[PDB]
Amino acid sequence: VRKMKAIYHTLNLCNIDVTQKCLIAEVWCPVTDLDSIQFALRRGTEHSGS
Amino acid sequence: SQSQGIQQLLQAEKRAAEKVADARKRKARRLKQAKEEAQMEVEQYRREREQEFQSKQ
Repeated sequence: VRKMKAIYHTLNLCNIDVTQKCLIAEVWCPVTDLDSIQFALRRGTEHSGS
Repeated sequence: SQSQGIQQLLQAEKRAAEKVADARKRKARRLKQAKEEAQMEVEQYRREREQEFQSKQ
């Protein structure tokens, strides 16, 4: 519950687009971890059916 | 290119909006057509029943 809530907090911590049912956000992440994050994005979205 | 990806998506949204509005316009058109065709069918039905009546008489 604590985690889902935190997730929800972040989801509120977003910009809701109008043209797409997609959220776009400004996110700052370390260049060092840029590959790590791109692989993480792949894993996250890969679980999802879309 | 962020602004452009956004604009391209907005264009897709615009098309979607157009596609359903046009579908609703067609619906209205199809309904009027339905009424006119119905009446045309009624006229054919009428002719057939008129013929049956005269045959019977």
